[PDB]
Amino acid sequence: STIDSISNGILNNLLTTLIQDIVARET
Amino acid sequence: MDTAQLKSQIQQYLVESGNYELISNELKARLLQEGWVDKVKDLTKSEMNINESTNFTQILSTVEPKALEMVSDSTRETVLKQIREFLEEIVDTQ
Repeated sequence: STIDSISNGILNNLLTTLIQDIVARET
Repeated sequence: MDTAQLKSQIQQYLVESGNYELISNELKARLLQEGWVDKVKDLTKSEMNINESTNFTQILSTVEPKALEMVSDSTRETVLKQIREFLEEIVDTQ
């Protein structure tokens, strides 16, 4: 789609990958 | 000393040169300096104490939306600009 929608798709991918890693440790 | 503007343009040339990891690693660094990672760590514990089933998915259901909102607006804007700027080199001028 849009350049900004892809931009946001990347940042969201990068952030939720990190978040997942943090939640998975559970501590 | 007003190094912000400089840092941006520099990154941009480096990413073009093939240094593609610089975006993700730079995001990571801004989050640590500001302390975002440590906050998500604690917010996770809070959620686990509330419901107290150790389940990952449902706990990710609430931690994730909040996690995306807590990133400092400067970190989001500066990093999102780096991605956007880079993307313009891959796709047509528009």
